[PDB]
Amino acid sequence: DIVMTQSPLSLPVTPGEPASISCRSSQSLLYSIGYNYLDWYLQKSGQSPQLLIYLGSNRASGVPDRFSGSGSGTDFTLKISRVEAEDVGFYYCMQALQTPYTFGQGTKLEIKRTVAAPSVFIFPPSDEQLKSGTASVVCLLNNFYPREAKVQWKVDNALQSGNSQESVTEQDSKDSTYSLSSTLTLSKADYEKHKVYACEVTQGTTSVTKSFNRGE
Amino acid sequence: EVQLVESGGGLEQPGGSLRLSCAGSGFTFRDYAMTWVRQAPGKGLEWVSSISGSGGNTYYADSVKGRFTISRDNSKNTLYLQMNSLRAEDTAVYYCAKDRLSITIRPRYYGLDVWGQGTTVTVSSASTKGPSVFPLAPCESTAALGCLVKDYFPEPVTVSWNSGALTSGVHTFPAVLQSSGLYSLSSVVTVPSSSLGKTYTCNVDHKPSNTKVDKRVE
Repeated sequence: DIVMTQSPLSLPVTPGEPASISCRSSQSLLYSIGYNYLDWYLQKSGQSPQLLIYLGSNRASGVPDRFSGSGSGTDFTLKISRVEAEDVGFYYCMQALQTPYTFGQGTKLEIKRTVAAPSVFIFPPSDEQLKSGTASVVCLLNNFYPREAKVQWKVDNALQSGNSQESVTEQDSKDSTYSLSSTLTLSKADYEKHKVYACEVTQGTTSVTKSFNRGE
Repeated sequence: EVQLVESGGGLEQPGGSLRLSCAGSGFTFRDYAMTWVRQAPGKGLEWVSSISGSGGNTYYADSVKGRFTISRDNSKNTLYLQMNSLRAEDTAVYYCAKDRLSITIRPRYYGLDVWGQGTTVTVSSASTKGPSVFPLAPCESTAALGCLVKDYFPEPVTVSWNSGALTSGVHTFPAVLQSSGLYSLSSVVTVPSSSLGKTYTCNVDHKPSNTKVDKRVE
């Protein structure tokens, strides 16, 4: 099988600046003059892959002028002349010279924007869930940058660990921010034994705590 | 518009079977070679199989040989992948893709120009579990609302808001795998607080359990 290797694997870029992704094949992809059987694909978060470049250098339908492909034989390059927010996602090269078609590992294009503070929201467990004997308390961190932020759960001012899980969205195609959701899981009995539920969000010099009282 | 619509994914036991479909519209189906590509959870893209325009030639990844069969019904504009002797390694989103134009003796390649939306195959001995959908509501001028989609198996769950009419400011988060082996996911939206007294409904689809839940968030 033909092996495809991409470099780099992660690419952080400031909007407006150029980006370059290398793809190298283990065997020549030049079938004949002008026919390098090498494609480039973008996969945006939660979407199907989409064609950018085919046969080494040809822009596909609807692909902006900012995208170009070059190279021959074993060495290929995708260039984005000016990176825009909507370019965020994973970039894959693929050879179509021989079966099996083979892909590069993927390059994650990240967008380097200004620091944005999250909008923080806390949600109590629903009355409906409490009937099942479990309480999920949810904290939302909305539209922040950079990715690095810490959630600290507090129950009657006592620090919590090992009873929460969180996940983070991929970079937003419009504003280049992340969002985070954290769930604190307690038994109904433990939940009803305490009053103040607090989610503390730390980002650099700022900590923001949103809270609720169970009785209220 | 040239479009590919997929179906047939689900949860199966090891050694089980499943058939995937990929229906084409807005183009002459028989004029094009067709291709299956898969993506394992958190992984890259892997080629599975290709078929010529007529169906006369078929091509397979070594790991699926003797197990998978690619076929097509050109009168029905449909590409198939018969998946027998299913293995845990087959767990993936499966995409179909439009391949080389095949109305000349030698086909002409223009990339994999159109892709289907994907269909998910999960291979596990674990039973399916439908989700329990709970409201996320506060206990300011902008309010957040949401739904917590708890204790389901397997992935995936899709969430829309107001039957797809509400899209701006929607964040549907990656699921977490709980210690129970069940997934939990949240979906949120930010709305004006002034009009809370407007209806907001999350629409939660879980294909493997044949379950759709609509939850009005008060």
